[PDB]
Formats: sequence, C-alpha cells, structure tokens
Amino acid sequence: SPGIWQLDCTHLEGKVILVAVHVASGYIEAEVIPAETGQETAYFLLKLAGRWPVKTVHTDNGSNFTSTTVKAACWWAGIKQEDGIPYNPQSQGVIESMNKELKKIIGQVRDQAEHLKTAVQMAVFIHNHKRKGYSAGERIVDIIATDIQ
Amino acid sequence: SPGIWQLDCTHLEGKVILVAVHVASGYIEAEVIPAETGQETAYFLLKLAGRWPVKTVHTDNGSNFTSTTVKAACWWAGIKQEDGIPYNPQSQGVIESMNKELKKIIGQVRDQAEHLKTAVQMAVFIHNHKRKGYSAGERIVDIIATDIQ
Ligand SMILES: O=C1C(=O)N(Cc2ccc3c(c2C(=O)O)OCCO3)c2ccc(Br)cc21
Ligand SMILES: O=C1C(=O)N(Cc2ccc3c(c2C(=O)O)OCCO3)c2ccc(Br)cc21
Ligand SMILES: O=C1C(=O)N(Cc2ccc3c(c2C(=O)O)OCCO3)c2ccc(Br)cc21
Ligand SMILES: O=C1C(=O)N(Cc2ccc3c(c2C(=O)O)OCCO3)c2ccc(Br)cc21
Repeated sequence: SPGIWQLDCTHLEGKVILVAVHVASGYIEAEVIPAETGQETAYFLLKLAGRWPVKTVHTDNGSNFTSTTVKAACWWAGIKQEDGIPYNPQSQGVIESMNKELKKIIGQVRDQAEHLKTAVQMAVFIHNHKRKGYSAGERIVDIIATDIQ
Repeated sequence: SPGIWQLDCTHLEGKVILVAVHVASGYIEAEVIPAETGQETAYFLLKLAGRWPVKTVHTDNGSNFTSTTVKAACWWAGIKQEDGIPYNPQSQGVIESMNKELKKIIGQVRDQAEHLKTAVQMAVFIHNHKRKGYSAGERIVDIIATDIQ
C-alpha cells in the first residue's frame, strides 16, 4: 500500500487535468495537458516515479492501460500497471468527490493566476497542505518512512 | 535543514535545465525550459512547494533573487527566499559536480528518448534511486519524517 497510486483524469476549461493520487494518504500530483494521450500519460508517470517510490499504478481507463507508450514507461520505471476497476464500488465516488474538491479549489484561486496550469498547481499545494490532525503531505512521508524502517 | 532547497540552472542542447536540490539529502526535481525567466522559476517553485515542505530556497542567481514574480510565488507558497552565495566555498564545486553528473546520466539515457525533457526525467529518476546504502529519495523521506515527529 505505500507504493500504490491511482491515475485520474478530469476536464476543465476545455483542457485536461491529469492527477495521480497516493491512495493511502490522499496526497496528489497533477498537470494540465491539452488532451490525455498515451505519450502524455507515460511522461507524467515517469515524472511521478522519479519523485516517489511508485510500485503500482491503477490506470484511469483502458486506453492508457493498453497504450504501448504507457506500458514502455511503466517497464522503464519499474511500475506494475494495473486496471483501475473499482472492485470496491466506493472508488467511483471517492474519485468523483476528489475531482469536485479540486475544481472547487481551482475556482477559489482561479482569479490569482492567468494560466489554468498555475491555478492547478496552487490547488495541488492547498490540497496537500490541508489539515484533516495531519495533512496529506505529512501522511505520505510518514507512510513511506515507516515502510523504509 | 529538512526544509532547505537550492536552485541550480544548467544548459544543454541550447535549452535550460532547472534543478531544485534538497540540500540535506541530494534528492532533486528538474525541468527543461526554453530559458530561465522569473515566470518559469516562479512556476517551478510553486510546483516544488506543493509536493515537498519547502521552507527556504537558496536562489541560483540575482535575477531570480530580484524577480518580482519569483518573490510573489515565494510569498504565496510560504517560502523564505535567500541568496545562494557559497559562503561555504565547497558549494560552487558541489553544484558543478552535480551538473556534471546529471549531464553524464542524461548522456547515458539520451538515445532512449526523442525529447530532452524525457531524458532529463529519466536522469532525475536514476539520480534519486541510486544507492550510495540509502538513496536520495530514501534520505529525503527519512529526514522529513524525523522532522514531523
Ligand atoms: O476529497 C478528496 C479525496 O477524497 N481525496 C482522495 C483520497 C483518497 C484516499 C484517501 C484520502 C483521500 C483524501 O481525502 O484526499 O484521504 C485519506 C487517505 O485515503 C482527495 C484528493 C485530492 C483532492 Br483536491 C480532494 C480529495
Ligand atoms: O498568480 C500567479 C501568476 O500570475 N503566475 C505567474 C505569471 C506571471 C505573469 C503571467 C502569467 C503568469 C501565470 O499565470 O502563469 O500568465 C501569463 C501572463 O503573465 C504565478 C507563478 C507562481 C505563482 Br504562486 C503564482 C503565479
Ligand atoms: O553528485 C551530486 C551531488 O553532489 N548531489 C547534490 C548533493 C548535495 C548535497 C548532498 C548530497 C548531494 C548529492 O550527492 O546528491 O548528497 C548527500 C546530501 O548532501 C547531486 C544531486 C544530483 C545529481 Br544528478 C548529482 C549530484
Ligand atoms: O523513451 C521514451 C520516449 O521515447 N517517450 C515517449 C515518447 C513517445 C513518442 C515520441 C516521443 C516521446 C518522448 O521522447 O517524449 O517524442 C516525440 C516523438 O514521439 C517516453 C515517455 C516515458 C518514458 Br520512461 C520513456 C519514454
């Protein structure tokens, strides 16, 4: 569980926000892309796995699960690519709720920046620092550190 | 010192590689940009501070130290902006040594990817996972987790 992440793709302002969620902590990383392609997904996963110990990725849809570039990047980075099928049905809803919450945050900061990509990174910042009392950033670090010991 | 980072800018293939090093661990994040402007630097710092608890950054030169956009981002993200003058002279050399090693890694993977930005991210991955036996990615997580408790 410390190495498990879920991909999520959501849409805003005619663009795509790609999100990776660290399932046990709720910590996220995100980027704005013009469209979700295998190549963009593969590059996002290489960035993520260079930053955190990514063991398994639950992919967000079958096109990315199938994509040969995604599979090349998972092989390169040592990642086990799995489906993201919500076998525990509370999954569809957790992700939907996360997308809702992110977009709400983006709307709270949207006026402070011109580019959507800046507002998305502000929202990443606010989500990961929010006290829930630990934050997601604190949880992911404690989870992986406990794992290291 | 768990919250201290150093920015570093280096050049390759007529492009700029912007690097943030977590001083205590050697862990890095990096990006390729066409040129090192305040706006790119500010955006890079926002991304970094949304992913790790960045308390202080030693900026890589006086133009970023001065940049009003950089200072706006440091204010937004709660980051103390400092100079990066090597008062400990071994700093000039440690950074030079890092740039040399990164470029070496890049040259080792350069042929596996078409875009420079992909090879840079492969090199981030190899650097942060290399055991020297803890890796930089392991050190940074242990350092911050110790700090959390
Ligand atoms: O509200 C949520 C949520 O459900 N999460 C996902 C999530 C998944 C698993 C978890 C989570 C979260 C989370 O609440 O962030 O928290 C405790 C650990 O288990 C979010 C992630 C980003 C953003 Br913006 C909002 C949210
Ligand atoms: O709000 C902004 C912002 O406007 N940018 C920088 C910026 C400066 C000038 C611009 C910008 C942006 C931007 O939104 O990226 O959009 C193009 C027009 O001119 C930020 C970078 C980091 C952080 Br925190 C906040 C911001
Ligand atoms: O060779 C180095 C180095 O000196 N570091 C920077 C650094 C700074 C401070 C440290 C470092 C390192 C490090 O070796 O990464 O190691 C232990 C903690 O103290 C590098 C970072 C990335 C890459 Br690619 C190469 C290197
Ligand atoms: O080696 C590549 C690669 O070529 N890319 C993907 C890629 C696919 C097709 C392309 C690419 C790239 C790329 O280098 O980004 O360049 C444009 C030409 O067509 C990678 C993404 C993640 C990871 Br790991 C490795 C790679």
